[PDB]
Amino acid sequence: RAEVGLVWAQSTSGVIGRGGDIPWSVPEDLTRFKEVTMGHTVIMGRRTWESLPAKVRPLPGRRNVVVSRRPDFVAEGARVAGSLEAALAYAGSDPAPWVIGGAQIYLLALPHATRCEVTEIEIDLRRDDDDALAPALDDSWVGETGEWLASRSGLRYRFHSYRR
Ligand SMILES: NC(=O)C1=CN([C@@H]2O[C@H](COP(=O)(O)OP(=O)(O)OC[C@H]3O[C@@H](n4cnc5c(N)ncnc54)[C@H](OP(=O)(O)O)[C@@H]3O)[C@@H](O)[C@H]2O)C=CC1
Ligand SMILES: CCOc1ccc(OCC)c(NCc2cnc3nc(N)nc(N)c3c2C)c1
Repeated sequence: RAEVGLVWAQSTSGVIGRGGDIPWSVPEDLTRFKEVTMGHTVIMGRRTWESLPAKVRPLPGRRNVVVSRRPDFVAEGARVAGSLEAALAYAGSDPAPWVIGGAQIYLLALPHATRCEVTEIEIDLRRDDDDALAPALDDSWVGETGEWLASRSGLRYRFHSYRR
């Protein structure tokens, strides 16, 4: 009944995070992310929660769920869950909960997911051993890809939407 989605931005090289942060600024991607997730449950790993800017934590108008192995973790204004299955239970009757990162939580959620919304960013980031990486999609997914677009930031980006 519920369609579980994943939403992320990556470099063409597959990087989603570096130094505990996102290593670009593409406002158009932030706009997309906001539009995808407004009004829905958003599920995220503990590190992603801690990486959010304090002026958007918890994310407004969304039910925030934070996944940790530590049931005692305190996340003000969010629900803490000990597994993806527990996180999805907190979504309740939300028809389209979203998993919003990071690398570890995407891999946990991927086998439950039926939708992925991906932003690809043309930025010269050579992937390093400590980088947080995007999940790889297999042949079960079918996608449509939008045109490359020029950002007001100067970078080129494009949107992909995958379903199965
Ligand atoms: N470009 C993008 O679209 C986005 C990028 N980011 C970036 O990604 C990075 C964060 O990713 P990552 O470091 O992988 O961290 P995650 O956000 O995936 O958080 C990982 C944490 O999740 C919990 N966890 C992992 N596996 C399990 C499990 N099996 N059961 C219960 N809890 C589990 C643990 O919390 P605990 O240690 O408390 O037990 C672990 O430390 C940052 O750089 C961030 O900026 C984040 C979101 C989107
Ligand atoms: C509702 C506002 O959300 C955010 C605002 C600003 C932010 O950082 C500023 C440096 C945010 N950071 C996390 C974040 C940023 N961009 C993203 N882009 C995409 N496409 N998907 C995400 N999951 C995703 C996430 C989780 C999220």
